[PDB]
Amino acid sequence: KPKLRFIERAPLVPKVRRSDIRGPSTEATEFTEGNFAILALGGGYLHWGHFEMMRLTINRSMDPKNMFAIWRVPAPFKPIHYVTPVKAGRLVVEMGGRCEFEEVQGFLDQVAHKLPFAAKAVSRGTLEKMRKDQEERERNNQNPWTFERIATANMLGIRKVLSPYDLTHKGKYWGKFYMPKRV
Amino acid sequence: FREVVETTIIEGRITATPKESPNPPNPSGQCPICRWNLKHKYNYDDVLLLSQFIRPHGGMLPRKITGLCQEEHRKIEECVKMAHRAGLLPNHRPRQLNRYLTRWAPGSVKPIYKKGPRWNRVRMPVGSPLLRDNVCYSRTPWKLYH
Amino acid sequence: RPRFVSLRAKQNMIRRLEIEAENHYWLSM
Amino acid sequence: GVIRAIVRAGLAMPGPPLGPVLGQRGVSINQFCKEFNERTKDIKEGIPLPTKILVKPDRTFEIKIGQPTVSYFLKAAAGIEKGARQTGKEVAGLVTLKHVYEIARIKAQDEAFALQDVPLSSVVRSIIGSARSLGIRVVK
Amino acid sequence: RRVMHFQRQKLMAVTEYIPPKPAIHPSCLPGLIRLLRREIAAVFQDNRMIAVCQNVALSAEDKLLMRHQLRKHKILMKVFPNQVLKPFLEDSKYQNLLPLFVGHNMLLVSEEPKVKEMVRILRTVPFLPLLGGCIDDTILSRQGFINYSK
Amino acid sequence: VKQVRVQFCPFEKNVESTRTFLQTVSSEKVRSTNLNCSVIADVREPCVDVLFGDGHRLIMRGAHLTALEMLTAFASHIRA
Amino acid sequence: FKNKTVLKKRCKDCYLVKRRGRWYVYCKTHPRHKQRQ
Amino acid sequence: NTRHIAFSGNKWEQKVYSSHTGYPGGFRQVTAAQLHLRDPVAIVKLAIYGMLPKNLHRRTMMERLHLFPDEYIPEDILKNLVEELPQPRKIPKRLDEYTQEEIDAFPRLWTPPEDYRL
RNA sequence: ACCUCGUUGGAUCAGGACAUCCCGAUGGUGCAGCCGCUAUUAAAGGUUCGUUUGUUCAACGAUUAAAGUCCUACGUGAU
RNA sequence: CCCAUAGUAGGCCUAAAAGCAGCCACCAAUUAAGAAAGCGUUCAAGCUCAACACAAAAAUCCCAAACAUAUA
Ligand SMILES: [Mg+2]
Ligand SMILES: [Zn+2]
Ligand SMILES: [Zn+2]
Repeated sequence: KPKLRFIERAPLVPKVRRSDIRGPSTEATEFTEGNFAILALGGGYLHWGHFEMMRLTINRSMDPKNMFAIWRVPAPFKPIHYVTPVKAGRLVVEMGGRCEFEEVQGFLDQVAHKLPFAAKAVSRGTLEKMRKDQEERERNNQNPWTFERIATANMLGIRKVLSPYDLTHKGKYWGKFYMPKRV
Repeated sequence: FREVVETTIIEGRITATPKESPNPPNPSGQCPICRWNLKHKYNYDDVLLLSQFIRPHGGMLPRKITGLCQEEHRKIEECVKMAHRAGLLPNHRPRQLNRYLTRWAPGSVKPIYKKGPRWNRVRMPVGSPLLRDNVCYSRTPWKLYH
Repeated sequence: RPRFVSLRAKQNMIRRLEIEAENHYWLSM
Repeated sequence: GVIRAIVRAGLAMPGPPLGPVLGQRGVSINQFCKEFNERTKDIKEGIPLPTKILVKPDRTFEIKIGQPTVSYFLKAAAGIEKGARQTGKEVAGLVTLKHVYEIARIKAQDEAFALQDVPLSSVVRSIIGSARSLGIRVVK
Repeated sequence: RRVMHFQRQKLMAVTEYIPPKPAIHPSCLPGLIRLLRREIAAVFQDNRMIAVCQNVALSAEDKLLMRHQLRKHKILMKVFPNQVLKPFLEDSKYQNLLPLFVGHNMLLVSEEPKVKEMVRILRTVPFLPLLGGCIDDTILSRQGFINYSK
Repeated sequence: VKQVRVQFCPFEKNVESTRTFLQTVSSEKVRSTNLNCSVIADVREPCVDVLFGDGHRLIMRGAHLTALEMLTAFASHIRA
Repeated sequence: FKNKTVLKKRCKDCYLVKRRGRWYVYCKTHPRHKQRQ
Repeated sequence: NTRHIAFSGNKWEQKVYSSHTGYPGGFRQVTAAQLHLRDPVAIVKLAIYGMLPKNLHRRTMMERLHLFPDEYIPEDILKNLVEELPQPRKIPKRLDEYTQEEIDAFPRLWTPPEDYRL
């Protein structure tokens, strides 16, 4: 099935329970049986219309004998309608097959801009490159003062302004928004 | 420099061409600017420097010919535009409001009829952001917007 | 209305942070 | 301009495959079919024959012809009328290497078809590839 | 984005990333290829007489006809990159051949000179002049080629 | 244009300007519409002569010149 | 001219020029391609 | 010489002087260039007026200001003159103004290829 | 997560915005001219009278170059 | 930048659909080569790619004046 399978609008059997938007995503943060994908640069909610347009715009410019695309986010289940929570760093749609990144860059960027939250078209190589250069940034920054250091040491009494979650987010994640430039 | 002369019969003669001055302060450099130690030490008004990269009618010379860096070619081009608009090259012309440090061509900017509020003021650009890394001889940074 | 951080404000905060770092050092012994 | 046709020598006036396609430039269908039938008489009858007609700006005909087609020739050599569907597994006729060489002997001789390669390998490989693309197995 | 507390904004500004600054700008600081190699090496011994021309102003059909008239003889026409032909001259020790091959260059490698008939054919098209060649390690200009033909 | 003659000596020091000139302008791609011209290439500092039957002769010493310059001069003279 | 947020050349003769402060796509062959930023 | 003031940047085209006649539809916005063409004194006058303190002494102070578009000054004013203040901006020299000695003194930065049209 | 339901015009005089209804200037057109459609620019000026309705509106009649969308505490009721 | 010969319109059916209606192999000539990644033809024809070669707005009237380089 080298195509994005149709997803149900709502689950047949509702589930009781098991902010899912703020902070980095913990699951589906790494490629699994794919080579390209769409990465969420910020949290948000995916609607059924959003999913349907993902599937449409991916399966339109699709080569089933050379491209296979899979979801990484489940069907809309959270009641509000039904939506899916997505956190920053979460892959949305993965692709694989005998293909090159520029072959998909165009419409992947288009569909990422379509997405309600900030999103990016990321290959395995680009994901590794951005992770490595983020590590390089945090290792070579010439600023003696970092959000992590100041918040942990409660310098200037700054925890009176900050949140308890800021100690773990180290200033990179502020609410649902994610700031990759923030070292 | 080759020049084409007509009489119809036309022919091109190579004439006297100036050479780089002896003893560069920093030989073996990328650009002439690096060779002569001028990375951040020239401005729009340094006509003696700027005219050395200028066609006789005022146009810039190509980067391939000049040997300048990409960034230095951009800086020289913008500085030459500013010098021309300030009237510092009266002889390098194709054939009355005094200005200087004009970033934009005078006929292409619109009047600021509604300057915004204090937190969103529409400022008038001055100089070029390309020269932002020049040598700073002043306590306060020189402002690019007025 | 939005507010913005000036170089003077950043320098003041940095001065305070330096004092606090020295406090850390002198409290470490 | 050069006009390319794969018409069968048997039926010199099939209709639509010659009339409208040739009438745009301005042609004499009577003369064209007369010369086609002359070539049909000069060669075997009832076999598709590629043509190399060049409609000159002076409105004159220079019909150039050579060996018959390759697909129909191979099918006839293998005793096949209609080609295979899959052409990757389906097979109806088998042609031996000796027969392939024998038919190739009189193949690398035309000018328009550009089959002028001196080595026998350059032609045998091409014809073997064509047969493999078709539904014919290369014995031994 | 909702407005942060001003103290938090100051914290973010002070903790903004500062890239390392190098003191001196690094910028302002200091098998088809081998197939062509072997084929040209073999050709340099295969051919006995060689000539070059500029067969680029011709149409597709005219070039095809010229190729047909050349294949009428044993001469073979070749095109090869100057980018790779320049090393070939020094590899085969052809020093006088350096100021001969630049831009479009079409070789005319042969062993039997039909240059008389080739020049006769070229005459009816008053362009595409013959360029100097070098038969059996002996350079011949256009006048030398004409004398050899005669 | 009526007649044009191109001469150069690649046996001597080469001049790529006239070589590119004859490769580009002296092509049937141009002569198809410029049929009135008669081009001859007599090869032996270089010299490109153009004869107009009305009153004009244009002699080009394209040694120090380049392809773009000579093409522009030729076009300007054709416009007349 | 058509006002476009992003300027895209349509045929070969479509050329980008920055005139009177803003970007334009001009075209001699196809004036239908005329675009303004 | 207030007619020969120089604006930095594109202020000649961007700086707008706004005035209202008080009547409806009486709002007038004029660029610096248009205002300069109309009154060759208004730009300097308005800059000084804005810089002066916003009190009741400002117009008395403006009475002591004497603006003249060109080199001409009335004889009584000239006789009153006492000192000349240095010009705040040093006027950059043009190539036409530079002496050949200075041009020679400044080094040549690069070797232009001989085979170039320029 | 049952039902229900919670000051306004007009007249007079208009000030303003342009996101232009008409008048002006342009680009394109799946417009040969006529035209229409679309877009840029343009706020100096202009932007009707009636029948039914209290109509806020709406419909209709007859026109008009056009009968613009709004803001002005119905804009305006110590008029 | 430059332009792209040709086995053959590669075959199945498809009126013919050949590169553009679809699936099947996706070879082969020179040197250089997709039974073609994109326009246009009922289908052809005509064109490119690749290959050689070298961002925004509004309603009384914009809203300190202004200033790019004098020692931190
Ligand atoms: Mg408007
Ligand atoms: Zn440099
Ligand atoms: Zn165009």
